[PDB]
Amino acid sequence: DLAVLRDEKTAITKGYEALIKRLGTGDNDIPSLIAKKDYLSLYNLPEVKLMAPLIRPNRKGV
Amino acid sequence: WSKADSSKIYCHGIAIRVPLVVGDEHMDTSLALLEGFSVCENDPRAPMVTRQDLIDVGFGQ
Repeated sequence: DLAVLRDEKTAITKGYEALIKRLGTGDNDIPSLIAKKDYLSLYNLPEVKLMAPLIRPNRKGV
Repeated sequence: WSKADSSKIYCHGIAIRVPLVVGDEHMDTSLALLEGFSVCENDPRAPMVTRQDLIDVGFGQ
């Protein structure tokens, strides 16, 4: 209610928020994976999968 | 060169002639300015840019 931004920047911000909320404790989270050096399992998180549609599609691979 | 005299091509002021005649073959220059773009109707809202950032643009933009 106390906001003036549009759905786009708000969606980006909420995606970042969720991605940070995954910064907690417990396996399947990014800290444990870093400790195990499982840099690959991060790519398959669900949060990046929800923020992906926001990426520029014509240059998302690069 | 310029329109209304399209049958001429200046080279250091030396006017040269075209062996042909055209009234529309030249009128369509929407693709002779940039490579993968096309001119469109004027819009001040659109932001000014350079030749480098063009690579990171999308469509309908």
